[PDB]
Amino acid sequence: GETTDGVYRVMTRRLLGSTQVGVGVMQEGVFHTMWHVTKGAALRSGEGRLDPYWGDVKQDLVSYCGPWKLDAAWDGLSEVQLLAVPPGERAKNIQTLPGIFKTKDGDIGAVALDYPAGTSGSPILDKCGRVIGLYGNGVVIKNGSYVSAITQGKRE
Amino acid sequence: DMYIERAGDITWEKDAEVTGNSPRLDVALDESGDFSLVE
Ligand SMILES: CCOC(=O)c1ncoc1CNC(=O)[C@H](Nc1ccc2c(c1)CNC2)c1cc(Cl)cc(C2CC2)c1
Repeated sequence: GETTDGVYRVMTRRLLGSTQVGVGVMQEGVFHTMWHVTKGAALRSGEGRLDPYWGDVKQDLVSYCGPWKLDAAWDGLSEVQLLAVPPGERAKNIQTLPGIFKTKDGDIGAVALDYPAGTSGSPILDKCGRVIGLYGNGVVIKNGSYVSAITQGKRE
Repeated sequence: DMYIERAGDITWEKDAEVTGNSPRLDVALDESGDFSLVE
């Protein structure tokens, strides 16, 4: 199937009509998305099949066709862009200054932008266009709004 | 059954709409990969 680098919608025809369950990144022949989007199931790309290669429920990440390739990190200072790919809507870049998720195991960037659940897996970019993480796993704060972690894998 | 559809190139857009705040939150991450607020 199509292996061109880019952002892709993750769709299903099991429910009513065609439904977008999430988004992902094709880079260096590997498809990267969040574990909760596919639950590790195989994907179809045209007539081709993409088999899972690596996954982890705690990181909430999964790669297909090869090992995780995305290794860019947020610098802790600069604004970033969410390349939001919402269901039924065109890809749209939204620029923001990330906040921080402080944990017992270290700090990670966080983006305070609200999108439908089917947007999970949309990439977060630095000024060079490099993918510093995926948007789509986070928390609901006091007022009811959504704050996502900047989830990044490890390049072995 | 799941399938993928291309949606675009991965590029930074000069003059994109700037929005969202930068909250600093104490959070916990459990074995099921679920985040929670620490208070
Ligand atoms: C489910 C009860 O409510 C919450 O806990 C909750 N509500 C809002 O955010 C959450 C936390 N979860 C997520 O970030 C969520 N995806 C998710 C689903 C399953 C797993 C994981 C992540 C990681 N482990 C397995 C999500 C993402 C986006 Cl863009 C939009 C949404 C709206 C539909 C609420 C949800």
